[PDB]
Amino acid sequence: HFTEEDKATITSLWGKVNVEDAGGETLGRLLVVYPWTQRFFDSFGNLSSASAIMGNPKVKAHGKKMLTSLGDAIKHLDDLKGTFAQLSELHCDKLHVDPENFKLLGNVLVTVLAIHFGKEFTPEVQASWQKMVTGVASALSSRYH
Amino acid sequence: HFTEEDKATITSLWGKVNVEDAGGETLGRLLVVYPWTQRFFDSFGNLSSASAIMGNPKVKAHGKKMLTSLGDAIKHLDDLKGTFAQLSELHCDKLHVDPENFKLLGNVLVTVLAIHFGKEFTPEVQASWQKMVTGVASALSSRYH
Amino acid sequence: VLSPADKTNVKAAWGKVGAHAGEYGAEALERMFLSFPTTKTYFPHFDLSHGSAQVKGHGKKVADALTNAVAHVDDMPNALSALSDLHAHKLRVDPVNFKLLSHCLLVTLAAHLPAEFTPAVHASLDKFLASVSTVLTS
Amino acid sequence: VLSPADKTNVKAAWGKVGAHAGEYGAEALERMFLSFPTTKTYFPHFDLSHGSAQVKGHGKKVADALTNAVAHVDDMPNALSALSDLHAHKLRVDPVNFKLLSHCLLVTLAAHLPAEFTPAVHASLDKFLASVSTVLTSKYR
Ligand code: HEM
Ligand code: HEM
Ligand code: HEM
Ligand code: HEM
Repeated sequence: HFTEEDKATITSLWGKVNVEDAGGETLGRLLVVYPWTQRFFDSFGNLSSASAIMGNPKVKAHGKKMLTSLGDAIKHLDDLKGTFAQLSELHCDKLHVDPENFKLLGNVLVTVLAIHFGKEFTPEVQASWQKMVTGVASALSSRYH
Repeated sequence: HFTEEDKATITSLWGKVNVEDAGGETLGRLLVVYPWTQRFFDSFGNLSSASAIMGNPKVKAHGKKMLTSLGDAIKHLDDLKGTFAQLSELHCDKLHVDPENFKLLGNVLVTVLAIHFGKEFTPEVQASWQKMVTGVASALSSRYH
Repeated sequence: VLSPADKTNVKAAWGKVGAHAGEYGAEALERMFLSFPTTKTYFPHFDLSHGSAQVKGHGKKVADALTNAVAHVDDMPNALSALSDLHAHKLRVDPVNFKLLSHCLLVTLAAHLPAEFTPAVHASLDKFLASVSTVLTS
Repeated sequence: VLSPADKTNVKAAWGKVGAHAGEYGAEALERMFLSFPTTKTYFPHFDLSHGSAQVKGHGKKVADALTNAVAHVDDMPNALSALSDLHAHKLRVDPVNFKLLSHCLLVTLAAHLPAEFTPAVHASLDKFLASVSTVLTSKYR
């Protein structure tokens, strides 16, 4: 249920987003704010504090990879489930990530968009992005069911 | 994505359930165990205690109606989303029931099934019903997206 | 438990809010009402429309309690001990919806203080809002 | 965070568990592993099949901790302190998982003690398990 305005708002803001910077910032903040999530990223090296996590090149690279696959979905908002079908099998079967973590990461992303857009990130614009976040988390949980 | 085995287990166990009694027990326990849900049923009268709640004639009637629509959905486990479409609009658009509450209710139903079936409700049998809970909650939360 | 840098960050961040704490409290509520309509059912006797004076007034109360809590990070369960009985026992608020308001407050702060909303401060603010939440639930 | 009726319900219900505390803890784990497979990753080198001696051994430790918590319902932060550090800092258990284990324990109790598991006792056991969970995640917080 992406409304016409939802689609329009989400497409506009994503155009203005620097994916590499939002991605690294997003994954990094997930790791700092929600420490248990570091269990899935043991091989990335030192994740002991805000300073270590945010300057970590592997965290930067990987968040950029996260965020770009999200950008794929924005081109095709009506079939989020399809787009994320293989990443679902990945995060579920291989990585064993609990689905609640998908909502946590999406909420961190919303706060990173807020930082970037400031007063442009109105309560209405945020409501559209919360829908996107919910939709994405849903699509990633799909191979859990 | 239920497995066939899950569908068998859900269908077989549901056939031995008295929908009336499990329905009232389920809604009663939800209201007692999670008192914030009582806010959605302002019209129901005396919910001041476990005793009053479990004995409240409106609570029983309502629990019956709720679990009856679950039984009707059990006939088409491949299409829960389509079945609960109208109910999803009702709970979300009209009542503004938090989707997390949908899981709570399913979890309470699971315990009520455990009370009724005893050791027939094996860990394996429970796993199938948890999928059912997840599937119902998701079909009902659909109109949040 | 909150580290010394956590208390320092929370107090720093709340100082950067300046005279807009009431305003930011109201915006967080309004954000929560748009993104999560289920929270509106806790406010049956409120006008919740955009620009509402009741929302504006309630935001100042929330911001005041938060300001009060920041002042007493060391013995928070006590400073909010009064509020704890009202939300948990009387209003009966889902311990889950405290996360929604916490998210919306952080989004509001991010949107208004981008320079101040560093990762460290974000983690400190999140632990702070979680501790507040647990106090209002436990 | 409990009440006199609560404390009484918990103690009565937990005392009906009796000689089977360990067994119920192992069954609760097994229910969690099967219903919520992601929780298996916390036990990489355990035998997680049914009747596993490692799970039996472990269900016994959980139940002991619960038994101790019941014996100190009023000072739970003190009683479960080392477990708190263990689950948060060392094992880094996702908070979500505590809710899942709690549900599985309630199911086990429901399945074994149908008559004891009244709505009021069910409410008490839930608040008790929520409290235990809160303490176990306090290092996050
Ligand atoms: C919006 C939510 C998410 C999106 C779009 C997403 C997307 C991705 C993508 C595109 C990859 C690359 C995989 C490949 O190229 O083969 C990946 C890998 C990975 N994801 Fe995510 N993910 C999400 C949520 C999460 C969360 C919340 C966690 C952990 C709590 C997580 C854990 C991982 C890990 C550990 C890897 C790589 C494992 C390795 O280094 O080999 N994901 N994800
Ligand atoms: C498995 C999940 C659920 C199912 C299958 C279900 C089913 C139903 C059904 C069939 C109705 C009847 C409406 C009508 O007759 O027109 C109803 C109404 C209602 N439901 Fe649910 N429900 C579920 C979960 C919940 C939950 C968790 C709540 C939490 C508060 C809730 C709150 C309500 C309320 C307040 C009504 C009002 C009906 C009246 O006042 O007559 N429902 N539901
Ligand atoms: C950091 C979190 C929160 C803080 C600091 C907070 C603070 C407050 C304050 C200061 C009041 C006014 C008390 C008075 O002066 O009478 C209040 C009342 C109230 N709050 Fe909250 N609150 C928080 C979270 C929430 C959440 C998440 C909800 C619902 C989703 C909520 C719902 C309510 C309701 C329904 C009232 C009573 C409204 C009335 O009768 O006028 N609160 N809270
Ligand atoms: C819900 C209440 C829980 C209680 C009372 C509890 C209690 C315990 C106890 C007593 C131990 C043994 C600690 C020792 O060595 O002294 C332990 C270890 C452990 N627990 Fe828990 N626990 C709980 C929840 C969980 C959950 C939800 C998970 C994960 C889903 C979990 C995963 C583990 C792991 C991986 C170990 C170490 C096992 C090993 O490798 O030896 N626990 N817990």
